[PDB]
Amino acid sequence: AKAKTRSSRAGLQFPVGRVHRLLRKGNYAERVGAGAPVYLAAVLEYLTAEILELAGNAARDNKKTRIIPRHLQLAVRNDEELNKLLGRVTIAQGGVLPNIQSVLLP
Amino acid sequence: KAKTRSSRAGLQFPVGRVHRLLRKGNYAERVGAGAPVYLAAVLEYLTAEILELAGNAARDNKKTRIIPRHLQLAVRNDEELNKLLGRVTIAQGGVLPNIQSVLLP
Amino acid sequence: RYRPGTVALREIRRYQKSTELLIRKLPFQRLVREIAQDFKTDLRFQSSAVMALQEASEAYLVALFEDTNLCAIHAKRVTIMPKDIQLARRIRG
Amino acid sequence: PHRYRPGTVALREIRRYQKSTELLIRKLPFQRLVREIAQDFKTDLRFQSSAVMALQEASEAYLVALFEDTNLCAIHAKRVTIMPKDIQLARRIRG
Amino acid sequence: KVLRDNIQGITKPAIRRLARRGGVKRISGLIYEETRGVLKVFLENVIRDAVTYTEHAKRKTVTAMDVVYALKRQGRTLYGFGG
Amino acid sequence: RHRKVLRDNIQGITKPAIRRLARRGGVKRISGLIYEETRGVLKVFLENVIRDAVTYTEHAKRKTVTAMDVVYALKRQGRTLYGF
Amino acid sequence: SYAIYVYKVLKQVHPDTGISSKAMSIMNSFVNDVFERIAGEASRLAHYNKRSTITSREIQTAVRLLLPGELAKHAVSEGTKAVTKYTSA
Amino acid sequence: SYAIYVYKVLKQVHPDTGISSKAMSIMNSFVNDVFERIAGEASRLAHYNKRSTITSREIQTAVRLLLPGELAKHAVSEGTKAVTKYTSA
DNA sequence: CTGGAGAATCCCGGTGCCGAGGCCGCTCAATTGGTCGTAGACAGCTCTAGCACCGCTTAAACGCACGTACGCGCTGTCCCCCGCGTTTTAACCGCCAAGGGGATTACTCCCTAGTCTCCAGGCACGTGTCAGATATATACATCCTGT
DNA sequence: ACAGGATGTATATATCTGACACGTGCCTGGAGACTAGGGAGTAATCCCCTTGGCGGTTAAAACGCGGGGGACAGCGCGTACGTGCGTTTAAGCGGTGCTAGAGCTGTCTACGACCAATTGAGCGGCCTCGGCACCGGGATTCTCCAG
Repeated sequence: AKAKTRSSRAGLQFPVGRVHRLLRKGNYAERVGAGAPVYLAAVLEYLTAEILELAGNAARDNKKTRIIPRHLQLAVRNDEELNKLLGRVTIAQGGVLPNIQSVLLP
Repeated sequence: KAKTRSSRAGLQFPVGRVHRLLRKGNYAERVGAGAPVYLAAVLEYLTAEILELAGNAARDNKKTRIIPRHLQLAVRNDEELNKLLGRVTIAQGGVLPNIQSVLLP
Repeated sequence: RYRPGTVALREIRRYQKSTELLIRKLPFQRLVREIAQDFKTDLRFQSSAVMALQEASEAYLVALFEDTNLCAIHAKRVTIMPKDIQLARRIRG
Repeated sequence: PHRYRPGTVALREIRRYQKSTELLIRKLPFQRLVREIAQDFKTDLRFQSSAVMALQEASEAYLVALFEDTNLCAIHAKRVTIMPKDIQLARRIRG
Repeated sequence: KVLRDNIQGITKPAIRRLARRGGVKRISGLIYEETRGVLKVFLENVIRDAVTYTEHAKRKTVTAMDVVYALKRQGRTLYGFGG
Repeated sequence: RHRKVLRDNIQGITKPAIRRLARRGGVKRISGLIYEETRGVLKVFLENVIRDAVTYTEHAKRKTVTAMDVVYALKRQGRTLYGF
Repeated sequence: SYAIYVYKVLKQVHPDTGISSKAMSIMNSFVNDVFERIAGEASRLAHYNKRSTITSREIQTAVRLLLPGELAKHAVSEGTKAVTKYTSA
Repeated sequence: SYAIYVYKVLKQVHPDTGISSKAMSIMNSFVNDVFERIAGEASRLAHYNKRSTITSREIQTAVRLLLPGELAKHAVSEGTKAVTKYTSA
């Protein structure tokens, strides 16, 4: 019989299988509820889509088509909720947002 | 006649309890045999470290019964353990008598 | 009767020397229930839960103001300001 | 001679080096510092250059962020030249 | 019953005494309101998270252990109420 | 005979390099004690993290520290880095 | 890695845009890191309330604990909608 | 709680000394807390090193990560003796 | 404090490379379809403790009156680091060259989960007693007020 | 600044209570011993890339020659918070009243682990070219010595 991918059931491209597998192999609980991989992968994909869209736009802001770490930095750190989510991680080859205090400006 | 794994290893702390939490704590597929013994040894050693200093704290306040205050003093007075456990909060413990030098007259 | 400054230093000594909670249980409990109102109907509370909230609350203030005090004393003053608390909020996140 | 004004070279490096992202410590001496300190732990250790490049990335980035908080402390202390004790405060609060 | 003015339950004398336990020497008038605002938001975060735990557990009663778990969520473990 | 026999490599982190790093960090004016103090603090931090990395290495019984070792070491103090 | 998936979503959002290798590695580390975080919080959620299965309940509660505001709410909207679709599909 | 074990060890360190229940609870969360730190880090140690077994080697590494210096060395001492007597019993 | 002159980078125009993106085999990770034991929602009922109620004192919070004591700006001092080019080396860059040791397969041990049983250590839970709460009066420590 | 009075706080002493310590009833969590399956170390191999060597150019460090600028102290003004005691409130004290709902026990259903078999999407390597580094030069941008 023919089969359609479980990711396609939600109309998603991210791997329900890989995320599900890593959850099972990650030693978190005895059993994994059916809504955990689809729901979790959906939320992670959603947040991922936000970051990717912002990085794409920011990369286009220099008339360049290839996304570089610098725009990952600029894109992520200007969103308060993601910046709060990602406050202790540093992006390699990205640098830091321009932030010069008012008293430091000429 | 059976005998506890702690006493057979010459320990006071329950090898069975720590081993049980490790088995049912979802940390690894399998846990080595020396892991509970070693961990219980670490716990008993740390417990001796805190109970000695705490005992001294009880001695300074002329008491024989430990209260939370002695634990707060016991942990926060051992620089390595204090630094290691600086972000821990003890209910009814207070803080160390510690006044910054400039605040003193 | 004491001149300005003595009683504050005494409070430093006694309350850093003692360990009891300084907030009245019932008003604090009402604050917990009132803020709690907005999420689920027919919520019930343990008194000891309110006690743990008072413990955490007061100790968190004490330690946070110690760090705040380190910032103020670091900034060569003897009176803490909101800005120090703001710095604490940023550094802690 | 031609001379830039005091403070300009700083900000020019601020905007430039915020636009760029390359490592500023000398590669080989820093890598040999890593190897040298590492000598005392295991015999015949060899180090990947690019792994040390990643080490410099996290190290320099770490210093960068730590200096940012130090700078906010100095400005918070109403000054513009950071001093060692400000970093010491930062390390104390961090742990 | 509608509860009101519970922001005054964290009284100013309590704030002063805690500040003495916290080592504060001089206390501005802006400190008290700054304390109610910042402390209020913080406590809203911790208690809010505890309520989220309660809503998950399908329970109507918040236990002390729930508060302990809430504190651990923010890396601020409290000793002396179980666990 | 250009051997590099273990001496003063902490001085490789130089004054204008510290100044330029600080410029990328946004620092505007720099005292003289900051340079050597920075060398010392950086040394301490790297000793701690890299020391833990070496502990991973000796459990792996290897002589080459890989990038993942650095990743796990930085995570152990909660300073995960993206891109390795 | 997550490479081709970043490629799929990337072409769904910006069909003419590419991405550097290092940025792809960063995204790979990001997904794995945040993944371990969220799964860890779901595990301790299972610990707290004595559950041994991480279901939609745990994931939803984990998101609501970890994600602030609009991201969390709409994440529940998209996720919940998707699960409904999964009950359909 | 660890009432009887902190009691037995406490009687080994100070036979004429008692303890209040609340402080014993502090010890219960204290031991369980440090315990959770050690078990979690040991889990990361085994998995990150592509191992599915946490032994005293992994625990040893964990002790070296969490306990600073001489405290860790005396942990090696106590673990060494303890494991020794156990392997002879 | 605005401004023309000069330098750096961007931008506009011109050149080529290689890594990025597209192609091409190659598995293996994701899917279905079952089966088996069990996690947990639910049904029914309860009894700890949660809600809800009563009344005076004063603990505790609050208000009024008073004095003192705090941040912070300005001006000034000075020292020390910024700014820049030049000299210099081995960093950098380009290239030649070995084999350490990382990574793999190939074997096999040996290591730990898992179960059932068993029972005494340990749990819950009562009860007396002495540590401590309380009482009460006081020397000592500390601030202050005059000296 | 100098010291004793005066009050707080710890201290001396003495008594009374309840929480702490200890006892009993009871069981269940930990240990033995054995099975059973399978994780990880070990041996020896192959070969990537680090190391080890040379060599050219110069990036970049170190040094020398100005001089601007920022931490820091004093000082003086002015403002505002603590202390005190008395008032006022409602929590505290303590005492009341009955069962909600939290916790338990008994249902019954449903699901995820797992295995085996399937298979097409994804993986690694291998091309192929135009985005972008490079290049050079003008426009823009950014900075700087002068009215």
